[PDB]
Amino acid sequence: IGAMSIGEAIEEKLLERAKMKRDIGAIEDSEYEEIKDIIRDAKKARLESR
Amino acid sequence: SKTFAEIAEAFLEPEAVRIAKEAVEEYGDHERKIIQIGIHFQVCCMFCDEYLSTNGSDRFVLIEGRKRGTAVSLQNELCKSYDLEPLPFLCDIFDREEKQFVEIGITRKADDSYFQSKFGKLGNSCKIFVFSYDGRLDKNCEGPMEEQKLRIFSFLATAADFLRKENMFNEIFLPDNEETIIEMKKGKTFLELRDESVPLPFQTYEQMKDYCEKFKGNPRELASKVSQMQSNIKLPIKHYEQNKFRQIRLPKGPMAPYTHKFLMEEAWMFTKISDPERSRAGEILIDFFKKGNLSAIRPKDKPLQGKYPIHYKNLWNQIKAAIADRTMVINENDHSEFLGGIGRASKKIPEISLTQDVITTEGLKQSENKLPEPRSFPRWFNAEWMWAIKDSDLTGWVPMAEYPPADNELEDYAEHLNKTMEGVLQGTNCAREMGKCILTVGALMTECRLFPGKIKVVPIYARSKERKSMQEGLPVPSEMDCLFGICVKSKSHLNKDDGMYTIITFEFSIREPNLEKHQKYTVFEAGHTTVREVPLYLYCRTTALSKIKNDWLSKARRCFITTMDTVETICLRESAKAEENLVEKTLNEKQMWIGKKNGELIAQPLREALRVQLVQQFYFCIYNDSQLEGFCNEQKKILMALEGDKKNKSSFGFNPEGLLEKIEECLINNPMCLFMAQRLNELVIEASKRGAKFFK
Amino acid sequence: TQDVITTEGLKQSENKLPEPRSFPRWFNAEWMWAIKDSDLTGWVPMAEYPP
Amino acid sequence: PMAPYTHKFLMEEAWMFTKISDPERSRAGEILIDFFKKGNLSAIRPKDKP
Amino acid sequence: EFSIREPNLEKHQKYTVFEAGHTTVRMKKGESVIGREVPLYLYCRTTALSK
Amino acid sequence: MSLLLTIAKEYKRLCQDAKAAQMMTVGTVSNYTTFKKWTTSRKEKNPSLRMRWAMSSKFPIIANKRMLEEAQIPKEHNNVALWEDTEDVSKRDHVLASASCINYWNFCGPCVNNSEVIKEVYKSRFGRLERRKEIMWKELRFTLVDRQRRRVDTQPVEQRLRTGEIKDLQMWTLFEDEAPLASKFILDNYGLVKEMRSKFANKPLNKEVVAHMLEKQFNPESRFLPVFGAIRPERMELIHALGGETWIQEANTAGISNVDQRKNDIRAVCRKVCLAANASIMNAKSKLVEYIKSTSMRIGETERKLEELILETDDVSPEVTLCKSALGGQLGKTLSFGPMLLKKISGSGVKVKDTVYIQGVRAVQFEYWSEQEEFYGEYKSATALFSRKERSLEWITIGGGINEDRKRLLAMCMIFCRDGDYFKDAPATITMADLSTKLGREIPYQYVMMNWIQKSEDNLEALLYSRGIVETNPGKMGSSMGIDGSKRAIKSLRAVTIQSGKIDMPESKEKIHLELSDNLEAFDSSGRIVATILDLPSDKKVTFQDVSFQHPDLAVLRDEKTAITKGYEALIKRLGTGDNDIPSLIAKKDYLSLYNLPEVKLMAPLIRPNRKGVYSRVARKLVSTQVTTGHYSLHELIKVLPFTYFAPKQGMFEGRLFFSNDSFVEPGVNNNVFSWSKADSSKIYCHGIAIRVPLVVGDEHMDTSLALLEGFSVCENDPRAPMVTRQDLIDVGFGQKVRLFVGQGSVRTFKRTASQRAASSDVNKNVKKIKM
RNA sequence: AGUAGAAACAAGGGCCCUGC
Repeated sequence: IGAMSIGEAIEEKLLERAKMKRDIGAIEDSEYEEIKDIIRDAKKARLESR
Repeated sequence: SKTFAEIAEAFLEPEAVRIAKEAVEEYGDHERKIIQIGIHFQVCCMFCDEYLSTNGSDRFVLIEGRKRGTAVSLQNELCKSYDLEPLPFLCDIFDREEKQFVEIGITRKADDSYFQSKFGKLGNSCKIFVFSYDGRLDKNCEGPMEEQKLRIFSFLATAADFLRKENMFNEIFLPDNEETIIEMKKGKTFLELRDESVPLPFQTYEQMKDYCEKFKGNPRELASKVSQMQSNIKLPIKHYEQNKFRQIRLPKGPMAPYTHKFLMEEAWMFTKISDPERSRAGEILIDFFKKGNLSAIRPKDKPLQGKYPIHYKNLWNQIKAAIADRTMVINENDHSEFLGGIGRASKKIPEISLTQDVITTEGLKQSENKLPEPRSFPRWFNAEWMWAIKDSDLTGWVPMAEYPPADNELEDYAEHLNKTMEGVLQGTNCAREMGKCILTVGALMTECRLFPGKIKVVPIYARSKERKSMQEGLPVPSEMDCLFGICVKSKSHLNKDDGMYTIITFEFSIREPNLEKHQKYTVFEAGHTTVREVPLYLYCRTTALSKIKNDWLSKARRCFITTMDTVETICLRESAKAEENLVEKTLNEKQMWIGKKNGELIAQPLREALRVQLVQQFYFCIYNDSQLEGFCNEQKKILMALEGDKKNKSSFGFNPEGLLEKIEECLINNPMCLFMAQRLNELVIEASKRGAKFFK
Repeated sequence: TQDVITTEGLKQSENKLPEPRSFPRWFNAEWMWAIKDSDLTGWVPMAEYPP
Repeated sequence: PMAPYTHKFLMEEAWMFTKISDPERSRAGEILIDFFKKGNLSAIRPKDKP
Repeated sequence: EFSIREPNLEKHQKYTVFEAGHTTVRMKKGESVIGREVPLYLYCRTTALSK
Repeated sequence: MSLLLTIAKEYKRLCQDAKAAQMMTVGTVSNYTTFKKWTTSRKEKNPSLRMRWAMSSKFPIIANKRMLEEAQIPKEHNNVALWEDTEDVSKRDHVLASASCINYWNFCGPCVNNSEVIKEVYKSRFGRLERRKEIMWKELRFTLVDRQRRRVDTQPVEQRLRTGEIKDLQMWTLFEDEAPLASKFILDNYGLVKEMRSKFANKPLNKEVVAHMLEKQFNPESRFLPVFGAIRPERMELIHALGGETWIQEANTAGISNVDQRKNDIRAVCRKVCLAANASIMNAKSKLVEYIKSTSMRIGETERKLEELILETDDVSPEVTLCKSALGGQLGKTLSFGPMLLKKISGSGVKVKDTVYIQGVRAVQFEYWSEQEEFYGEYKSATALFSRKERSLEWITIGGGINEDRKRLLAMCMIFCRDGDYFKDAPATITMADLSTKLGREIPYQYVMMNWIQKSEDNLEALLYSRGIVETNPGKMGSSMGIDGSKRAIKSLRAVTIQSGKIDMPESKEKIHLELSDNLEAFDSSGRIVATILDLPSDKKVTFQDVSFQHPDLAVLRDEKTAITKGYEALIKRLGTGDNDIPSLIAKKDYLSLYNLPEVKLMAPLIRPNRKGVYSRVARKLVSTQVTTGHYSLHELIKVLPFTYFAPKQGMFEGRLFFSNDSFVEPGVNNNVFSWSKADSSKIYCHGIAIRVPLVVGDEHMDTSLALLEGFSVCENDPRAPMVTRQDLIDVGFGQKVRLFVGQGSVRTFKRTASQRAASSDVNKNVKKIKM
């Protein structure tokens, strides 16, 4: 339930988990930045198709 | 659930529910609006919060919960007392430290539209606050106190979650000012139809609706129509005692022949001892082949009866050859192809390629379904029933699982009774026939699954254990593999249920045939076998099965469950009426009628009458068809009449001749139905010596 | 009666015997503990002493 | 198998709560009630699985 | 009965045992008394007697 | 890790498509549910047939591929196949396999470290097993059995909850990061959540399975069954092995599962508060609601609020009914007239007035119903099916088992129907004094006759005589009832029939919303009364264990212990949010400002005056020691603070800190005056009363975000505030804002400021200010 | 051939695939 669509919810949760891990867990800034770039590109493609 | 009030009571205070309920009753609006109002009301309430002013007096004064007239009275009173200008519309709350009314709004849409409409409606006269269930705020003045905002937004968050969870967070339950009229979108075509489907006297749905919405009861015309209908009917009522039942009329013609796939009374078997290493069927069929008896057989070209003897002879030779090569397969030649019906499936001819000349060339009339033809009472059935009641010199024919442990007397009782009954039944002949069906059909089912499109060879066998003598002699009696014949399948491509795969049956016997009973078979004189020397015959035929018959025959241990049920019920019923264990007594003493001999009745203890019921259940499993279905469905009416006769309950019926006709309609060429019909006639005859309602 | 007996399978109630057991490997510890001296004292009462 | 413990009470594995002795309440029925008052017994709440 | 010594399966066979919270033990410390918490066990058993 | 990046790449590839983008863009998240149905839909008619026909194949099962490679499960172990590289048509990421492969795994496959967690996942069924082992069977006997049909519960269950209260509980125990806003059920039942959480944390588990099993652990399975003997969930769970229509497997099953004891305790408490509130004359309604909400009780290990148990129970008794009515709880359609129970089957009617003369001429109004109605009726071990017609008992049938019960049931039915001449001309024994108004409260003539019967047995005999007596016709000898309650006689009562075999309790899965008056008599959309205060026992004394009537009227303690307790309550209420409260001071390490609180200043008069200096030294020491470092126990400062008000001095500290009434607290050990436990860390027990500590800060013991939820609240959304996770949520400052993701597809803004007010008062008060 | 009932089976799709 909620007010977000599916794409919005997915994106937001992925960014949150990326931070949650990079803060303490086994993740590097390089990996974090790569993940964030992938996600912003995915959002652009989703919103651009139509 | 079950009402919007009950739903709203989930997240509101029951008080606000009662308030909003009285309000909707006042305005007479759709009660699905109990929810919005309660929510709105509670917000206003928790906005007051029992705050106080500099003068130690209340700061806010609610006016929403009040009636409309009272609300207008207080609004004007306050506009006058504090010397304020009267407003055109009503408001929700009024404060004193600032002396200006305040209006509260709520909405779900994340846009200012609701606040724009309200601000246009009221300009800048008073303070307006519209909150959103998703955390937004629009106003025309300074923000409220902090605590007010926190409490309100928190409440609205909980409410939104609840509603979204109940699927009620929609325009329907939370509409704006405009979208408060929900209605079925009556189109154009649908209205055109509804005014056309009306009963006769009316011609437009409006007239029918007005006639039904205002209908008043007139009991007298109703009673008049009821009586009139009661006179032009003349329902017959027939007490059976006065109108007795004729006998049932079985059909006429030749006798119904043997129908079960395997032989039961005329079957002869070759036995050997079983070794655990070689246990599959395809192996047992070879072990029996090495000792040499199976190869001594050699029928001759002159059959005692039947048709197509050459095909059967060649097929038997190929069967022996295939067994000798240790590969249970047969090739597709002219003989096997003819007996297995390989290529005799119709050929298709599309109509798009059809013409009148084609039809006239070869007549293509509609297929004339040729329903079955009748038969007569079978005279060989009673012999089978008496043969399947006696012991068989061996036991353990039907495999069974183990007994679990036991902890209370109940389970001891259960184990004990179950052991006695199973020991009685496992020794009969009906049991060996059940075991034969179980194992042979299991083998055929596996083959049909693995090797379709290939003619195979499957034995007809069973496994048993020789009986237990006293401790004297050789102890630990041995096991036994028995072989009654050979079976052959033919390309069982069961692409779809209810399909059919023909099989062929070569069986061994030592009893010559009868034209009436063994009509379908093609018997041959094979040779000799021991016991001294005695002749041997080879019964051969062709038949079919399907997925369903396979599945049901393999599950042929249900007969035990039903039989045990009947017996145990009798015993416990007799034991309870006396409050004592009368189970062994009831099994050894209570006598049950079995049949007639020399015109007298016969009876025997329950312990020995079980076998009749067991055989009845097995035959139900074997000969079941639609005919037997309909018959067993129509005989209950007669038995209920009989019981009413036994207890002096003056039965009656509306049309008994029709019942007898329905019964006799389903009597055709089915040995079990014909047999049971003759026996039902005899039952009512034998009881007529003791009861009425039956004619001779 | 005889039928009741045959029905209930009555018999003479078999008598059980105590199973034999091994040597205890906790007795010495109990003895040792018992010999020690307790923090509190005066547990058992006794009478008085005449003249 | 080894011979198990047999005496009625426990000797070595025992334990005892104590309190001051009052000559006016020197009876079993009274001693027990007093021990219960200070609330050390009511606190004894055995868990389900032994 | 109450105890502060967990059981062993062999010596304690007739006993059903539980763990009833904790308790306290008191011991000297210089010129004062102190307390150290420990667990507590409850030993349950049935038995007969006579006159 | 790498998996996270893989999920990101997968989402990108999926968004590159065109249709997938549209479907992931339109609508809200709820669509997921819909999409979950349009896929993988395929059924079969006769699964038995297809199982025997499917297992006959070579590779009839599917299985994962990567899991098999990782486990190093070979193929063709000993000339027997185990699987083959292929792709099932539906999954496309599974590979065909054979049944033998399963056995291979079970015998020489990969082993998990431990699996005793299973005993917790399936607690209900191991509970069945354990209860069974403690049964002592007995002989088996044969006879006919009188099995009555009725609705019962078959699952022994502790803390039966609703469904909305489980769907959330399944989140805070298993999927906590995806948890929604904290609901009232969570904040109240904290220890319960902590308990269910301690077992299923840091364990290898399949969570869908665990979640379903939790639903089963909290469900009383209600069934409409034939039943005989006592009614207890422990028996109903194994009824199949206790008796049928013709046999009975005797066995004693009395001492197991302790269910009905809790229910009888609840009813005793309800009767207590109902009578107490009845003591009033003008506010019994508000008095009763207040007494209810101001009470708590223990259930097994957990502490529950009374009003929460009452809205969960299903005891159809005239006491539970009233309470459930005050609290606005819906309930079933079961009546009650004194000790008996009633339920209407059919018929209708409406009130009508009539009068009777008590002594000589004294007109007294009593009502009756003007129509015919049919009723099931139930007294102890006796059932009846009767009919009333316009102030008359038309007919009645009985199926009980005792003479005494038969007579009493018949008598209470006659009264319930106003049948007889007594309702036409009352007896001389009754007078205007016995009429009514113990203290002003009238009594309808019905209950008057009721108590007149319960007073003396001879009144009951006379009332039965009020029913016509006649000579037993032939044949009916067996179905007749004398005055003694004998199954047959030569002269029997009129229009009465007996029989062996109870009557089947009717059934209806209906609910009704009733209300009540200022005299505590509930009504149901009609003039019928379903419950009252005259139909329950007069009085009795009972000692309740593990109960908390933290309300003045319901208290027996003296002013001293009450003063101490109220001081502790006030001192805890300062545990909220905002500066000047103890959490902020601890955060700032201002251990000095605590000594100067006003609350300690109000408790100061209670300290032992002759040693207030010594305690002060010790008390301050502990506090500073705990605050300077950060390793503190929130339940210990709240205990010792009241002593830090005075100035330190010198002396010998024995180890205890005494108040002025010879009641002490000891710093470190729980005692009668101040107790708490790590199991339920949200309670403080003072003199038995319980005190709820708010959930604003979490010390070393409390170990999750569960302990912070009463400190946050929602506010107008602000895009400027930062966005954080649920774990960094502890590092915000009191009064700050932060955005956060909630549940699924939802973002909000929270502010670390609490609001202790509720909606109950803000609604009730403003309402009462409208009835003027 | 045969089966079964009030109509269907006695392979079906593209040399290969399969059995709701």
